[PDB]
Amino acid sequence: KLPTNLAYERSIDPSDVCFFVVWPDDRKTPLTYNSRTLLGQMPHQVDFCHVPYGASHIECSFSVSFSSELRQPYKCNSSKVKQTLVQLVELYETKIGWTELATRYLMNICNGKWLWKNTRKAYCWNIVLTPWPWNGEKVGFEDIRTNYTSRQDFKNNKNWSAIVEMIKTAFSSTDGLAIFEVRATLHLPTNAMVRPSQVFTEKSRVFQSTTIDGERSPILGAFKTGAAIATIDDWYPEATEPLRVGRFGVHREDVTCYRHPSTGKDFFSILQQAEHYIEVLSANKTPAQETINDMHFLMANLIKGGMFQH
Amino acid sequence: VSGQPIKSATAEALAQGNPHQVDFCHVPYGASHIECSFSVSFSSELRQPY
Amino acid sequence: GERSPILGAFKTGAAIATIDDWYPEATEPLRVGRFGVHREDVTCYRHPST
Amino acid sequence: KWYYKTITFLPELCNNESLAAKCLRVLHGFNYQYETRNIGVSFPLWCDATVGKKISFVSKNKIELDLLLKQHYFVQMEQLQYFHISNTVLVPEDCTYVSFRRCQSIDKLTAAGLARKIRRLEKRALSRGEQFDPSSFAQKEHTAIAHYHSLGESSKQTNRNFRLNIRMLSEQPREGNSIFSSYGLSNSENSFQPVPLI
RNA sequence: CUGAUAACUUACAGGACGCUUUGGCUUCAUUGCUUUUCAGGUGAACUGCCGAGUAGGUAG
Repeated sequence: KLPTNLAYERSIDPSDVCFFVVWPDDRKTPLTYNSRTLLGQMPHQVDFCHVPYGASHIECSFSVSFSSELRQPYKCNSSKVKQTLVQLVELYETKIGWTELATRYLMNICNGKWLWKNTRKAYCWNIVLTPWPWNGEKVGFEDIRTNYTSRQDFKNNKNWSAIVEMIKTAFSSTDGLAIFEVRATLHLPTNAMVRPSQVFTEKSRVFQSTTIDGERSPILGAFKTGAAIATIDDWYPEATEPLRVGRFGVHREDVTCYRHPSTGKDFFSILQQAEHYIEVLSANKTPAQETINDMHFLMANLIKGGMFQH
Repeated sequence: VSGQPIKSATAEALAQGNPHQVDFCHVPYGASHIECSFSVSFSSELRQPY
Repeated sequence: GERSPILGAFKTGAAIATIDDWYPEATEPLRVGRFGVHREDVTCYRHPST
Repeated sequence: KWYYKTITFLPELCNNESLAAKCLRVLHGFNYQYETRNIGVSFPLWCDATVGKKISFVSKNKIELDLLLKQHYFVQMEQLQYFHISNTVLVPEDCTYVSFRRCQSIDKLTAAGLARKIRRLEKRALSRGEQFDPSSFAQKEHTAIAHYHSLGESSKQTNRNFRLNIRMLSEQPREGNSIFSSYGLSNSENSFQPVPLI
């Protein structure tokens, strides 16, 4: 196994989370931040991004694109593991469909998990996402603190049975596509602390920013907004929290990595047990202990995949 | 290849984030669309060898 | 006086010349080479053996 | 014609900004019992990081200087050996002269500060005539400040935990008698009086 | 306990006169670099007053 050239291409293509301040006059201005550089007597740049006084509310806008680039590998090298992975995908699609991963991927798009810390000390935030292709109105959400909390709250009539399909028909259908235009309205209090994404600084708090209308505005990352909607993994030995769907299941804030090859639950002990997982998905019945939990992770990692070389 | 290594790949040493420096290009906010322009030329240089 | 990304001269010659589906069996058009080389599936079809 | 009693922080592991603040808070606890504003600040070995190891209290008549260093804080902190007091030496006739003025124009640059400024400008826009649009008020862009070594004080009759920040700029050895505030100081609104940096 | 023991090579000096290297010259065919990415301000430096103030000062 691992045939010295096995790369995939990502299915979920998120974009930059552009901030805008809306006024009582109902006009949108780019959010601006200052930079306090210290000038010690005879560079240490520290940024602050607060909501300006008299502002009505904040609007965060980004566009996410679900694609069908998990069926065929990008560069396979050998045509023995190629039909293995393709067979394993279509067998997974046939036996236990994409509904679960689709729900898990759309739940943390439709509750503002991609804001990270802007939900903290927030009165209400309303998400309006425009899907494509669509034939109707904007799929708008109410205050997401009381209303939409559990899985059952999201499963209402006119806003779940129509946008999980088009993601299910994206991952299934060849060159299948679903482009969601997500706009979230944050009702923050007077001079509330907005927390965007910061630059690396290879060697204190310099913000990541881009130019809108000739002035710089904070961005909240491009990869900090894909690593939020892909916080799914809770299928690791016991269970604590949703992790980032990595190879070795690396936790960020806590420095250790659960799902580590000593345990044998990482994406190399499971990828090399492919020939077993085609045999298990043949007939009845697949258990939800060490099969479906592993197949979920396998596919959750094939969506992010690239590049598996050794 | 293809065992498991010595305790240099420990759990604390596989949570150490490695930096990349890559060129990022995106459509700026408030753009109408992107316009791509090139010129191709078909000629008769396959009749006689060079 | 602004640097801009280009997509290349030789890449867009290898785009308008992906027409070769006349190769032993047939699936999709390849880049027209001598030894019918495929990029994704790293093995080349149209090898001097066949 | 000045006296000075230096107190120096001994025990090897301490935050001098955290302790100098308390010394100034004891000096603020002082002189709202007796109506005087005479006692100094005087940081001798002021560095460009961590305002240093000792602090002196320069003043005139000296009958109110000695009383400040027997306030049952300094005595209690001298008993268990953390401080070390010098016994009232006259200033030498050749000295470097510095002004430790509290700027109070750095807490008016911070976002919560300039919002408070704008919100005060809103309240006194009732000098009638239709008022400013608050959208035309930007956090400048690229501010730079030096150097101000901020100390951590707090109010008593409220629960505000302000902080005062002080800079070292030096000038013109003598003018004043003496005036210069309840947080010692070289700022208080009229007297920019040099303190002679024992 | 040395092929042992001992040891002054030194004075003076003009290389100069003259010199054309030149004629000619086609480097040119073909070209896919691509796959994947969290940098992390625990709450925290506030609230006033004077001032026509994105100036400048002030108390706690």
